[PDB]
Amino acid sequence: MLLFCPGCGNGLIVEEGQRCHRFACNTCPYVHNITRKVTNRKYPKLKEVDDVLGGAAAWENVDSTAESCPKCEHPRAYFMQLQTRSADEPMTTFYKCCNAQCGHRWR
Amino acid sequence: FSIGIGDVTPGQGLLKAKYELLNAGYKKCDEYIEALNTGKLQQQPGCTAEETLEALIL
Ligand SMILES: [Zn+2]
Ligand SMILES: [Zn+2]
Repeated sequence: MLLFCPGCGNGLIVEEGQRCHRFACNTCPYVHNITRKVTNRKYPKLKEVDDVLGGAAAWENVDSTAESCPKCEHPRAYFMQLQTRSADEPMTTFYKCCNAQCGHRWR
Repeated sequence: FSIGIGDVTPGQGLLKAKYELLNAGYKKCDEYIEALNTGKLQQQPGCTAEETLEALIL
């Protein structure tokens, strides 16, 4: 912790004297004998998170279901739509289809 | 073959359905918003609560 000299207000440093450890100024004679226990606790943050991930419900919390893919026609699906390329005047879609775990991903 | 404003004009059935769907959706979202603001929103695996709210709302 920062502690400052009552005289000149520079920063104190800890050093050792002939009877005690002392807080001492570098620029004036002031010293302070450490007579008793003094402490300073930082209290850092623990890495609490355990975090399992990748569950199927965490995958299918998106709108689409019971639609039709051009590959395997299954109802349990995971869709996507894009437009951010205006060279493509047509729309852009991508689909995931996982009822039979077939796993297509096309345009 | 021609396309006209009639072709893209919403029919009565959709006009009713949308009102019901939108109202229901807006209400559900508000509830989820309420939980994050003041309470427990089950945090989805691997995500912060704010992240979770985005997912449920989306
Ligand atoms: Zn000093
Ligand atoms: Zn497929």
